[PDB]
Amino acid sequence: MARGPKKHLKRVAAPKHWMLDKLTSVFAPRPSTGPHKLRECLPLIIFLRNKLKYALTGDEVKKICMQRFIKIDGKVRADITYPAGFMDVISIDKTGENFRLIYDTKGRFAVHRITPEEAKYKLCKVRKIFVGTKGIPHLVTHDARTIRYPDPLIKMNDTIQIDLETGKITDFIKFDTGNLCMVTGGANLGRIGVITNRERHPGSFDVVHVKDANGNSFATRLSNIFVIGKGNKPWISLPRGKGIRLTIAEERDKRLAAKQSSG
Amino acid sequence: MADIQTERAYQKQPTIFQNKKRVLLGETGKEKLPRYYKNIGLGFKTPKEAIEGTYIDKKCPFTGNVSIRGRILSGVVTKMKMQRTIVIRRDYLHYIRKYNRFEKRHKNMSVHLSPCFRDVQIGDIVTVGECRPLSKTVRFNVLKVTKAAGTKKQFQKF
Amino acid sequence: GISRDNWHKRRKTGGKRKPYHKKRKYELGRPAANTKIGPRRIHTVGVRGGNKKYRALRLDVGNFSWGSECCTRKTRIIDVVYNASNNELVRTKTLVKNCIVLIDSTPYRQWYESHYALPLGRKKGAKLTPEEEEILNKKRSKKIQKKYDERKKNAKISSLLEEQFQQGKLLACIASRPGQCGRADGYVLEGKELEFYLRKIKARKG
Amino acid sequence: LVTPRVLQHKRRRIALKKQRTKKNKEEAAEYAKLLAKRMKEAKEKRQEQIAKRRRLSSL
RNA sequence: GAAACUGCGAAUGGCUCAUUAAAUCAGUUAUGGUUCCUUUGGUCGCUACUUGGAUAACUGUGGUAAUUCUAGAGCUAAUACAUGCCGACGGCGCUGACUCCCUUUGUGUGGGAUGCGUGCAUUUAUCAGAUCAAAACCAACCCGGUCGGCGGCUUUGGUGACUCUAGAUAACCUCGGGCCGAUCGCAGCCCUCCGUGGCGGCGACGACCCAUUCGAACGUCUGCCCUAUCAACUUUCGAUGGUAGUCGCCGUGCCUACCAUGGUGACCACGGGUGACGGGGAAUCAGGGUUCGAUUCCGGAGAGGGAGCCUGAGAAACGGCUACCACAUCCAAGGAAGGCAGCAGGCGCGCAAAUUACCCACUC
RNA sequence: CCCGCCCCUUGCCUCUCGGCGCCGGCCCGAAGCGUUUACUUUGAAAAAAUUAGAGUGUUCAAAGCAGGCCCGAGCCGCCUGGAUACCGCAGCUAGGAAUAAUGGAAUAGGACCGCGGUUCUAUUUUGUUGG
Ligand SMILES: [Mg+2]
Ligand SMILES: [Mg+2]
Ligand SMILES: [Mg+2]
Ligand SMILES: [Mg+2]
Ligand SMILES: [Mg+2]
Ligand SMILES: [Mg+2]
Ligand SMILES: [Mg+2]
Ligand SMILES: [Mg+2]
Ligand SMILES: [Mg+2]
Ligand SMILES: [Mg+2]
Ligand SMILES: [Mg+2]
Ligand SMILES: [Mg+2]
Ligand SMILES: [Mg+2]
Ligand SMILES: [Mg+2]
Ligand SMILES: [Mg+2]
Ligand SMILES: [Mg+2]
Ligand SMILES: [Mg+2]
Ligand SMILES: [Mg+2]
Ligand SMILES: [Mg+2]
Ligand SMILES: [Mg+2]
Ligand SMILES: [Mg+2]
Ligand SMILES: [Mg+2]
Ligand SMILES: [Mg+2]
Ligand SMILES: [Mg+2]
Ligand SMILES: [Mg+2]
Ligand SMILES: [Mg+2]
Ligand SMILES: [Mg+2]
Ligand SMILES: [Mg+2]
Ligand SMILES: [Mg+2]
Ligand SMILES: [Mg+2]
Ligand SMILES: [Mg+2]
Ligand SMILES: [Mg+2]
Ligand SMILES: [Mg+2]
Ligand SMILES: [Mg+2]
Ligand SMILES: [Mg+2]
Ligand SMILES: [Mg+2]
Ligand SMILES: [Mg+2]
Ligand SMILES: [Mg+2]
Ligand SMILES: [Mg+2]
Ligand SMILES: [Mg+2]
Ligand SMILES: [Mg+2]
Ligand SMILES: [Mg+2]
Repeated sequence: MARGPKKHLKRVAAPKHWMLDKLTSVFAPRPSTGPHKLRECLPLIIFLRNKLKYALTGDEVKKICMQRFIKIDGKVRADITYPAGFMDVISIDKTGENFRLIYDTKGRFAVHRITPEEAKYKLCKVRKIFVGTKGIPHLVTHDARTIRYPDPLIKMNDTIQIDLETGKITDFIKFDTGNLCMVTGGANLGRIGVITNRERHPGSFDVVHVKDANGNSFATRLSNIFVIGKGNKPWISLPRGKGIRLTIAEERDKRLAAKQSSG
Repeated sequence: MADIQTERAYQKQPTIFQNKKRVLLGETGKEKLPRYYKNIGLGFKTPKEAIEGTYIDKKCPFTGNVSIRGRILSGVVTKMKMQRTIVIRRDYLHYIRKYNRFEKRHKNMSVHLSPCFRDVQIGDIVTVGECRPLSKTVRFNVLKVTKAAGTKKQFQKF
Repeated sequence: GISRDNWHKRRKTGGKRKPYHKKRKYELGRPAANTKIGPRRIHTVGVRGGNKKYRALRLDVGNFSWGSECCTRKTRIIDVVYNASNNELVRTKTLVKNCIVLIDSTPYRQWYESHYALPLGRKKGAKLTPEEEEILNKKRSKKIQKKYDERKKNAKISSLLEEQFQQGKLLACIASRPGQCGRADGYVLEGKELEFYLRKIKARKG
Repeated sequence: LVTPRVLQHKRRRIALKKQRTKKNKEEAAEYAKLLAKRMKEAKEKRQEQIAKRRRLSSL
């Protein structure tokens, strides 16, 4: 039945934040192996043909990618199922536009055009700090990158801003109570706030509290916290809404009172 | 414990060496044999009878080669008839939903008791940790023995 | 073929269990090596993932060590004396981990006499006249006090070990699995291990 | 058959190893600089500790 | 640019529900007890201006009733098969001919040829794994300075926890049986100089190791339909535990040798039945419930029935191979060939279920 | 019916290193936690589809995830959604202390720097290396 690895993905089993239909067909892109996990990524074909409407079928996105137009983190990706993920930078210089994949408020990626001067660095969360042969310190970030010789005062869960062209860690933020952060998993997928607490359970799943810019509090696991600023000051540019998560009642009030129908 | 060599091979702790040294560093009081032991963590304290006393148990948590991780359960001792192995019973209640009522159930566990503990007898309460498969039907190790209940170990004058 | 699965066993209650599937490959056989002593032959098995694995047959040379001295040399394996698991593994001279073997003891003698400038167990001295007293009583005025008198005091090999060096053999324990690596390494017995194994050997045979 | 392009390939293949060695050299140099920089702040922490230790051990 | 060698895929998808009752499966956790083609990121220096012979296709002669049968003869290649240097070491430690002041010497002093080993990966052994609370004599030493003694330093990383990671020492090498490029494509520059001495970018491919991704496997806690006209079951034909090993990717009676006599049960063990694959779910429903789930998503199992293997990162694979059993096809009777529970279609069974159609335009 | 006073009302502590008062000195939060449980409230973590449910004139509905505007086309466009709930039992987490379990010193020992005796010893400073 299953003697080896699988290579198909059914449309009904694909992640839900891809916001796919159910009548096009039985199958889904099935992102190829990459630096981001399968359930937490966003393939190139879905970002180009579904959210940007640049293409209309799979052939069109294939022949858009086969012209060396799309650059993910500086390098030119030719695959149409490459798993782009959190805090990535897309660049299409034929039209002069850059994006940044970040969860907006409702647990899905947004379209978040940024200035070309901001599409040079990216923030990365440290997952591992080990020592190699001859006592050389290494890093491992949330997107599989490995850095040799980091300054010996960066530890786990800290954030490092790296130059996209050279690697070469530039600056870093420390995991401490008072630092801006965005939640990247669970139920609060997208909300932004300050830490103010870190509960510790030796042996399993140390939980962390957060309190956003309106006095609302919510907790998560330490595995889903992402420090993105020193405090009340983001280092990357925030999307529209800024991870506030206004309730359904306030949603309805603002959608009705503003009468957001058209221009 | 005067002679712990009872099987057909020399029992000795690994990572411990019988070294080159002079005459009369001790003819009795320093017999040149240190003790390997580790702390389990999670707040459990290594008993002094594992640090002082001598025995060879590779499957002991405090001196042997085994790592405690995962779940931590507890129970009462029901049988001590195997070598370094005891049988403990865990009772619980199972809630049926049709009726709004519970029912009594029980599970048995074979668990490993290090020679570090020498006071255990049927009726004690025992904490356990989760280890790799240690035999066909053993996956847990006794971390702590306690008996602080009625009809105590003996007359209460402590 | 041969299988290491758990599902042919009775469950803890003593009840049978029925199979649900045919034998897999991640549950394999590959019969035993049964390493004898003789000129080297080594076969190679392809295992899960690639990762060739050397199965030895008829090894005759090992890499043994003397831990008091921190002196390890290549040596020849002569015979097997004790085996804690079975007794038919000494009748057939099959060489497994934690076996008790006799080795040649010569390179340790060479290193000792060279390092300490002092003899091992020797009966009489005539062979030392053309050679060997050349090494042991080297004709030099520099060093031969200051260095070798700091080598002395320490050069006190125990009774059993210096008794070993007379018959030309030692007693060693294998600490590597020749069936998996193809090497027969180990360490020479000393102290209480030596006493225990010597008493066991003396008590078993004869 | 030997052709200028084969020798060009070989030249490339040697220059790559040369570049790698230069990279390793200068990276190790810079990191040793930064580590020596951190040791001074570590010394400063230790001396502050000892100073306040003697301060509070006065009385 | 046919053919053929080479590389990769064919272990996905599709189909069906026979087996299966703490088994599968579901929620929950663990690999600090394992393997992982590929992707992304790190690593790449202790005859050489380029080595060897030998098979396809192709040419030509054939054999058999017969097949995706194949033999003999003549050529020719590699990123197939097989060898194998060059550079840049100006590389430290152990040795110790000798050699220099005053204490001969020992030791307080300073050079030193000579030789040996000297990258990562494997195997065994060993060492260290650093900072606690203060003073008094005696033998020798640094500094605040002096020719008998007073104040004053002690130094990778991480985990709840490792016999972890990194370091030092002594050896080992598995070769035919680790690595350190004899490989292919685009477009260019200076010559104490006349094509070579030189050097310059961009790719493709390949590759030891680590991490990441996609997983796989083995484990923890809890959860199951009917049955007592099933009350005791299990055990040299391993049953429960202990010590040493074999084997395995690894933990483990997984298997062997030697010991102990254990383990489960009225809280239903053990045995039997199921027209039983599990679940997400479906019908009905005041509140509670009852019945169904072969079936499009997740997991498992199988390819007529059992069994055994090759290649491979991954298979006990059946659109692979080898046997036995049951069927059944061709034969020139010597021999050869088979597996629709894939899509259509046909026979049989039944109360009971569709076309031997068109297309890769969509989804992949 | 959150702060604290008749004895206590998170509260006893024991010190210690990290940032916090003030005129070398003065002090509370930080470390254990209230014998434990069941129970109850709350957080975390649990594929989609289906089910309930928000928006949307498929011509209506079953469905589906769409869609809405303004320019003579002279914008080489703009706005906006693809919510939310439920997901038992078992496991994780923090408040509550009624109800129901379980336990404490009767031949005692709780407590205070109370001491007395014997006995093991950590290895820091007396600068360092050692008797
Ligand atoms: Mg399949
Ligand atoms: Mg794909
Ligand atoms: Mg089966
Ligand atoms: Mg491999
Ligand atoms: Mg061509
Ligand atoms: Mg491939
Ligand atoms: Mg293949
Ligand atoms: Mg069908
Ligand atoms: Mg049954
Ligand atoms: Mg279970
Ligand atoms: Mg599950
Ligand atoms: Mg499970
Ligand atoms: Mg790579
Ligand atoms: Mg030929
Ligand atoms: Mg055993
Ligand atoms: Mg074992
Ligand atoms: Mg019995
Ligand atoms: Mg049964
Ligand atoms: Mg049955
Ligand atoms: Mg059935
Ligand atoms: Mg059913
Ligand atoms: Mg109802
Ligand atoms: Mg089903
Ligand atoms: Mg059926
Ligand atoms: Mg069907
Ligand atoms: Mg599963
Ligand atoms: Mg199968
Ligand atoms: Mg059939
Ligand atoms: Mg392959
Ligand atoms: Mg088969
Ligand atoms: Mg198939
Ligand atoms: Mg075939
Ligand atoms: Mg078929
Ligand atoms: Mg059919
Ligand atoms: Mg009919
Ligand atoms: Mg019909
Ligand atoms: Mg019909
Ligand atoms: Mg197509
Ligand atoms: Mg609906
Ligand atoms: Mg509707
Ligand atoms: Mg619950
Ligand atoms: Mg509670």
